[PDB]
Amino acid sequence: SGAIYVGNYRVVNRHLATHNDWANLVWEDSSRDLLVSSTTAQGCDTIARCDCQTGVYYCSSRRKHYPVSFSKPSLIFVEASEYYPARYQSHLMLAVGHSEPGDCGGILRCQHGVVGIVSTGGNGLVGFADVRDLLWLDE
Ligand SMILES: CSc1ccccc1CC(=O)N1CCC[C@H](C(N)=O)C1
Ligand SMILES: [Zn+2]
Repeated sequence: SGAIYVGNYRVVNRHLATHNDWANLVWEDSSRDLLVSSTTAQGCDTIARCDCQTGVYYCSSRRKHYPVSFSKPSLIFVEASEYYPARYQSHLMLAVGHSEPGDCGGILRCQHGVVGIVSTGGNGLVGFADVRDLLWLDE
């Protein structure tokens, strides 16, 4: 679990979106595992606008933040699950690090701000859905 709050927006994993998120939908993309919904309050998270490949992520399954080197956003094959069939997920960044299913939503941050959220994992790897290209989150 975990979301990003920026202005009148709530950014969550699409596979964890609530009824409220769907009834207040702004944008969703299954291929990126993202869903953005509207909020009545003003979000204060800053989105990074950069091409950093190092940062820190929050891991709920260890209650700890971990420093990571992560790849550039790209199409990565993700195995079938209760939420999606086996497919390529786009805008995905991989790092070597611990993750478990309940970890989805934890924020990845660099010195410039919020980079993306935990979305995949398996075998000592963690995958982050990038949000830096979503320039409309600030306007
Ligand atoms: C942190 S997720 C994790 C971690 C360790 C092991 C297994 C997982 C589950 C995982 O990778 N997925 C299930 C939820 C939907 C994800 C997707 N974006 O398609 C894929
Ligand atoms: Zn950065």
